[PDB]
Amino acid sequence: KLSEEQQHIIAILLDAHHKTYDPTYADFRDFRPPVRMSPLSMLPHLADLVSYSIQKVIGFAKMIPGFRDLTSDDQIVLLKSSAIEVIMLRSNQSFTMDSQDYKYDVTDVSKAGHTLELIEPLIKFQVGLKKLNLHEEEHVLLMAICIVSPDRPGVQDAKLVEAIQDRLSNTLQTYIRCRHPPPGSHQLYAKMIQKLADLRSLNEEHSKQYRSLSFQPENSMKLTPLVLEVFGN
Amino acid sequence: KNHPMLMNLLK
Ligand SMILES: CCCC[C@@H]1CC[C@]2(C)[C@@H]([C@H](C)CCCC(C)(C)O)CC[C@H]2/C1=C/C=C1C[C@@H](O)C[C@H](O)C1
Repeated sequence: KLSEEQQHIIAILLDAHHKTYDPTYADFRDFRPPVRMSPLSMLPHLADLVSYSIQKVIGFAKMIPGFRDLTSDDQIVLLKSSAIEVIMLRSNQSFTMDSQDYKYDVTDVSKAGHTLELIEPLIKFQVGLKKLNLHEEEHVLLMAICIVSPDRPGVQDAKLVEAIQDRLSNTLQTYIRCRHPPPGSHQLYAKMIQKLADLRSLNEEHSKQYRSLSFQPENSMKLTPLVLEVFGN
Repeated sequence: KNHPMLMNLLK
């Protein structure tokens, strides 16, 4: 009941994700090292992690079917507003409900200049998302749907974005119906869209604490140019 | 603002 186009879309997103997510963490070595001893001691490392992750999210976004049809401006607006959300999403793959250096916990994030106001709901998110035990097919569709959202502020051709997203949305809904067996499939789509809603709230809180954090020039100094451009300066 | 780096990475 999955059309050939929908199977095409899944194959494309799977490969796109495989080409942008290295589970071996080979590149983490090139980041400024994590410091655990420590005010904002993890900021340099996590900033590089996030900067790296933005690059990977962009590479993924470009391979989303239809994304190349949007204008340069709309591509920018979608990536700027969704970046942190897709990084939180993709990070679920490394999250465990149970390396050692690149295994991050609450205190690490706290040492990057954030409070429990963000960290608590972020952990709730990760646990709740993990619980869904999504197929990888569903995981990559959710990231793409997150990126191509009509309602992002600054979108010009919202009708086009929405049309590109509906195609991705219909592919997910059909995949679940045809490929994800119950009970695991029970209301799975609704629960995935709720995760996207959770992500909007996580996005807003991160934005707040990022403004506070990056207000001090001595902390802004510890960020990267890409982070400053995408998250703001 | 302008986003040269983001612009460049999006091709
Ligand atoms: C509970 C999930 C793991 C937590 C881990 C550490 C804290 C991070 C960087 C979160 C912070 C709120 C972001 C700090 C960014 C800053 C610019 C300092 O505000 C975002 C995603 C989180 C994280 C992401 C992890 C990864 C590892 C791996 O899954 C690849 C991903 O692209 C990035």
